[PDB]
Amino acid sequence: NETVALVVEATTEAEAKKSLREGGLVPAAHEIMIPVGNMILAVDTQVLDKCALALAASDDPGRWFAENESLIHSTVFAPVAKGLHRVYPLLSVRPEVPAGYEASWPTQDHMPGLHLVVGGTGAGKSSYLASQDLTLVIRWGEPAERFDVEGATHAVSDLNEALAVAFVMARAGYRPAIDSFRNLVFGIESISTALYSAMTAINNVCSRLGIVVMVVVNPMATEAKAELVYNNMAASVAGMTVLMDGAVSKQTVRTLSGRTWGVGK
Amino acid sequence: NETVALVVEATTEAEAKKSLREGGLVPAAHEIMIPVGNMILAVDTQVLDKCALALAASDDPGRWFAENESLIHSTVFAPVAKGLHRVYPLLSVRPEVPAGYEASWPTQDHMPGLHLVVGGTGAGKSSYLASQDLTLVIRWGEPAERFDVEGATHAVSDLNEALAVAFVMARAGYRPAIDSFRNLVFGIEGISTALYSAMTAINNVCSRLGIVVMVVVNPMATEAKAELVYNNMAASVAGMTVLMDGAVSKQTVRTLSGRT
Amino acid sequence: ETVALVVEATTEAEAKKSLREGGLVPAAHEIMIPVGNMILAVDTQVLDKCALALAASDDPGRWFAENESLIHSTVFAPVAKGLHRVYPLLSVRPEVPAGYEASWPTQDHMPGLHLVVGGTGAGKSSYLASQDLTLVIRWGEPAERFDVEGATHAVSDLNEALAVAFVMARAGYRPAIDSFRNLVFGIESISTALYSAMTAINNVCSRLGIVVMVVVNPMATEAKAELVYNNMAASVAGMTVLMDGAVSKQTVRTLSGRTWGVG
Amino acid sequence: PKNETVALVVEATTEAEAKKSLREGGLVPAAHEIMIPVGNMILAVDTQVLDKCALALAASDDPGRWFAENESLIHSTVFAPVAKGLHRVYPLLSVRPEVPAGYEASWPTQDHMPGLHLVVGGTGAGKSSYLASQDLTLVIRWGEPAERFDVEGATHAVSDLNEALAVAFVMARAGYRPAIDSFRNLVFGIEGISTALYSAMTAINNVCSRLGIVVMVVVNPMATEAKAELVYNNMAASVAGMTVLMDGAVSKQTVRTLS
Amino acid sequence: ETVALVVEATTEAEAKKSLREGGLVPAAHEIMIPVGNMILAVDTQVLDKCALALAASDDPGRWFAENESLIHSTVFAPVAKGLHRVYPLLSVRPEVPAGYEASWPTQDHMPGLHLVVGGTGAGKSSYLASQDLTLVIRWGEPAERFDVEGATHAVSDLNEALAVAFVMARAGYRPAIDSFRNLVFGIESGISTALYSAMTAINNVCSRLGIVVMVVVNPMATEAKAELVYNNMAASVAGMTVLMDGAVSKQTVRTLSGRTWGVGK
Amino acid sequence: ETVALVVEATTEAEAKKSLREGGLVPAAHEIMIPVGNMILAVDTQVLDKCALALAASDDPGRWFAENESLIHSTVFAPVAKGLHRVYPLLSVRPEVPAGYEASWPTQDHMPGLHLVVGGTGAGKSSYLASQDLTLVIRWGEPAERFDVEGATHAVSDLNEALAVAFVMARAGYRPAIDSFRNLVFGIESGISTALYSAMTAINNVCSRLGIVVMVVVNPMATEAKAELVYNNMAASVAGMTVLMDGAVSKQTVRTLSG
Repeated sequence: NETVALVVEATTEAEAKKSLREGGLVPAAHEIMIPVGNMILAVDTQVLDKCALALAASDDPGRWFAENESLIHSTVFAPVAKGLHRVYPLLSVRPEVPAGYEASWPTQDHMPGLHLVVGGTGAGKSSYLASQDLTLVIRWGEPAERFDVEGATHAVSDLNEALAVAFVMARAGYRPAIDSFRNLVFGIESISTALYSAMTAINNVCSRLGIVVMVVVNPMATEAKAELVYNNMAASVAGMTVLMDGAVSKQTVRTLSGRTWGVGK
Repeated sequence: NETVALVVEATTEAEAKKSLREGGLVPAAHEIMIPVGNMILAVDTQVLDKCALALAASDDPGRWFAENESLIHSTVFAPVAKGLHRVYPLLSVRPEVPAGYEASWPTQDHMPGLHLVVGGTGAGKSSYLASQDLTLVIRWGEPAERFDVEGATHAVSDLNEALAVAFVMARAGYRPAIDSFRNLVFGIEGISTALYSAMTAINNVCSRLGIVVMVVVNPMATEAKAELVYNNMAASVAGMTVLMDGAVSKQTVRTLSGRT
Repeated sequence: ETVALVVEATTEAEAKKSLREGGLVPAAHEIMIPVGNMILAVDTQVLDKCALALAASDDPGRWFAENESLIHSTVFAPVAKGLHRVYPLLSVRPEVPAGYEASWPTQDHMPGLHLVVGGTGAGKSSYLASQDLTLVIRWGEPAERFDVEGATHAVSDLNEALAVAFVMARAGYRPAIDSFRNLVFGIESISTALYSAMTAINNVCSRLGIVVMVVVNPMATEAKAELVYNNMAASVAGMTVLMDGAVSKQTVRTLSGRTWGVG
Repeated sequence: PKNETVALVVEATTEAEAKKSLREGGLVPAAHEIMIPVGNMILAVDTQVLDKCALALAASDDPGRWFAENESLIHSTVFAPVAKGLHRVYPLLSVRPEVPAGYEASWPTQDHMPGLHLVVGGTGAGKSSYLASQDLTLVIRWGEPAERFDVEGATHAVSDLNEALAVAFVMARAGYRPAIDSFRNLVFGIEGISTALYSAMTAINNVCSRLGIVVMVVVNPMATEAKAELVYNNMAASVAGMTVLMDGAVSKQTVRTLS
Repeated sequence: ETVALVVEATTEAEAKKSLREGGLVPAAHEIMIPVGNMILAVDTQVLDKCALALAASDDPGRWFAENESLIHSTVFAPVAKGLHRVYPLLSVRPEVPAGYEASWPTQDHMPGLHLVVGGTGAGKSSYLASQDLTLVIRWGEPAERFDVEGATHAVSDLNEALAVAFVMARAGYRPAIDSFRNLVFGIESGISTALYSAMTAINNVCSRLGIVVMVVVNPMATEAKAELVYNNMAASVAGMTVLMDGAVSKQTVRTLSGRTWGVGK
Repeated sequence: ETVALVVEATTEAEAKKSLREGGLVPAAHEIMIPVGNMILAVDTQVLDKCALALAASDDPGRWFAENESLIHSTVFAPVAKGLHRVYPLLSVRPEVPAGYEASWPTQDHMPGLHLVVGGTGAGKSSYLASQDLTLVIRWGEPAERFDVEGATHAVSDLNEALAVAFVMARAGYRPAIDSFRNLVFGIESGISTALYSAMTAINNVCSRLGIVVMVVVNPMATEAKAELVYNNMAASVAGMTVLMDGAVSKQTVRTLSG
């Protein structure tokens, strides 16, 4: 099979042992669960590898995503079965790196995971992305602007599509950025500590996949409370770059050999 | 004759695959989902264009409007299926612009989206609207005034109707405004962040439709935080005009040659 | 024709019926009133039957006690659960009947609510006595001498209170509600849901072309008191503020413009 | 039998069943049923059972013995209807402010409106002490730790709000003088104090008003002693009479009268 | 005669059965105990049966271990869901059995709870060693030396902590419970007022049973709010002892004849 | 045997079955573990089968690698929904098995948790490297160099973290969990008292099993409230080591000598 169950979930033990795609409660070997707030998502790494080969084969990345909505919705989806929260208590994603992983981008020996580009409104976050040699920017949760008609972009509607597009692109060897996680900052309630654990979750999926995804985050903190929040975000992900008035004031990165620190301002 | 499912929703995988209109969980090509707070509405762009074309092509567009209010209103509805929050997590609306879009109103090269007219009580908002040469003010969630009885006005009850009339009018080439988003401010909960993403969602529906809709918003903000609210609201929408004691005190707009 | 109380629509055919019958679609003579997380409905045809029957008798007070079953049919709470989803952020549309005229509470007073506001001891009873009311509808306040002696009708819930005021005002009589205390206490997180609830009730009055005077003690701090009063004023046709027995402030939306009285 | 028991679990699922009494599992009160909203709860008093009890007590040769023998019947005066749509059907429910014809009173003060008479104050203010002066028939003891008095006084101990209201209503209709010590579980159980406490007391006050009785009730609102005056004013704004105690003396008495 | 665990009344005839059988009406020998948003029940008929068996046993500690089943039948949580509606604002009624006498914990001590109160390190558990207790019931505390060498009985939940105390006291023994830490932590609403009503409820069951149960309680109050919290606690129970630096700094007890007070440093 | 995932007890006869089978009554070898509003269960028979196979194995290393799935199944979450009601305010019995003795982490250390506590940067992972551990179990932390090179086992949820720690320690090895970060974040209400009772619960399971498990906890407290928090945590567990600026600033331990 290749479709995702949307409304029929397991009611018997036999059904409960099937894959998340088929409405059961047990991930198949190629399914990875991604907890985000009170939601649970799943990535199917077989469909992901099939999409990554197809993408790298085509003569247009932007055009490929627009005409393959259906495989994108098989790549990352929200399992229908309701007992997942109970069966996997305090679920995270396990910190694990594929063998032979290498990276020169965003920085040398960058651990796979998330690289956050953070700062208040107007810090220069989008001007920062435009100098990182992205293949395209995945646009999510932000009001349409000039860049959306002129730049190398692909617009998405929900977190499944944002993650899926970033995953397929990076597995095909391209460089994605997501602009932005605004809806995750606003959507996760009761700043919430669940935001930090969602970021570790999404980080460690990129880590298991051997990729780095650049992600813009405006955390909506006070000056007073900006330092707290930035230290907690840093402790949650592979890399974080703080922007202030166009320039990097602070950077922290986990690498394959240790850690690197950046102080500007 | 194929109406909107109000109570029966998909129980099987095969029903789950149908359109939101029919009670499934998968948008049809012409359905756009609109997340507002914890609500999910849907615009049917085929019903939308049907209505907008009948309006823009009429010899008497005012009469066609009057005779088809119910049809116009059915353009936006609330899907019945319950798992939509799960299937489309942290839903927003795609930021994209139709090919060949151009605009002169409310300013030159205005990005499609919302244009917010903001301010506190008495700042002169209704006086600013009378100067924008609008076709129609859609009146929602405000107490009946003299305007509601003798102005170029159309009164609605809920958000479905308010967006529907704004969408149809603007697609038919007219200039609509909504007075006001009062019930979003009060109904969604120094103010609720869900208000900002609701405005981005509605902004991007307009952006996808290549239209501009002008909307009145009283954020009901203390004078301290009022500057920070207005900045958060500007970062959510295409354009915003602040009023302070009868005068335009600020205007920021994103355009097709760069955000002024 | 009776109001459905437990059986609601479970099929699309049933859902097309009126609110009275358990459906999700208002008949032409049904108007929905959103109040907090509640949705009520007024049946304008039952309202008009009641308003004619009440104008026939000589005793407005006695008619209401002997017809509890008709007013519970005038304003009721629909049983169907999906109304919140189907009518998102519901309000009531601001519209006016053709040929509406009013000399009371003020000249050309827009139809809607007239709020009489003030804290405890602010002069409320005195002010209603000066407005030549048919009778005061009493709701959610402790019984006092006035309930024994004065021209009153005592109700229990918000349906009854709106029903009685509606039938009275359409029958030409002149009602006041004392008070919206349970609406101030029952709608909270005071909640901005209180302001939209009064806009809703206000525009129901304007669609029926009536004015209903209503006592409200929003009961907030002096500091935040004037901010609350302005928000209430922005929600309704008219508002009168009492303090120390005297009218401190009045705002009225009129058939021409806006009236600002300040004492 | 079948005329006197309350639906505990089965509620109306048809329109014919919904039209029956609250006792029977329906959603429309009988002529003799008064709904009492307390917080998010809805109780009901059956005035017909209440008057059975009050008359048999007031007319008995030995009212003490009749009480002792009919406690379970007395307690069944107030109950909690089983039907779920009541909150929807009766939005923002209160109780009708209304006084029977020919009501007169001398206690607790001359011409005291029917309703609640609150005895309020902080921990140790002398509240239970002040009851000994009001020359009472019975103190109904609810939600308080057992003490001497619960062994040697004119007391009736109860477990829940139904029983407490039931005994106070029956006693006061029989012409006696009851007091509830106390509404502590009202204050705790209803979420500086909740406005729902104020509307609860108005509701219970207006039941007493409709029955032409006065019931004396002890209430410690647990207020900070900065905000206490504001609280005491809101409580007095909700009931017929209020008496505050500080350090063992009456420091304020406000009472609504038939004049 | 066993405890219904999952099947509750669905007919009126079933609803009139006892709490044990899944009904909504206590038998004559059943007392409901409301605790927070929970409702427990003691079966005084099974209680008396156990107190006779325990009294005729050599080893109290060893008897309790071999009788988990009789204990779970002595205090339990009824399965029927409508109890909160049927019994609004439920408490336990204050009444005292005929012919009740007490010399312990003090002379003429009212039946009820005797609270041993303090902050961390106050000497609470050392005070217990001087009250000359049959056995300490250990609940919700990390295991320590005393659990290996001491006269203890370890339990897991509030039912068995109350049951074991009830059976011991009714058989003439002296129970202390160390501690009510999980009430303080478990009961929500500077501490929750529902804690005070829970203590009154448990107090008055003890009262109705004609027993005294000693209970260690750390209310976790800021030193600001300590005298207020202690005063609310004192007003909720028969007796309370406050410890500071190993010594009794405050005491209050309701007796059969009046009130007693103690003041230390 | 296999664990009931979706079908729970509907009759009194089913309700009396084990937690594994969808019932509401623990078997003799099932210990319930309340953690926040969750209730887990450890099956000590599966636990001891796994521990024995590890401890008896010629190459314990490859037995672990080949049997991860089964080890993880040592701890599960019962499907029966009435557990909270039936076991009000659930904790774990404070008991110690007979003949328990311990040389590590300190001499005569009570069985239970040994918390390694501090703020970000305090030096905790470096203190783990000095404790002579068999395995660091990595849970809820972003992937690091350590997760590529070190003596490490990565897990996804609290069931797996507890199961690997229980099985390793029962087999005679020294496990540590890095870290309880998702307990701190996930059990909410300067922090929820529920975190403290969760640690006592897990602590007493370790006590009943006669083991010590070392756990890293960053409670994310303000500098002011820090000492108060650290005091509350030490009151909840067997042992606690506080780290500041790379060094051990405090260590309290409950002992058999006591």
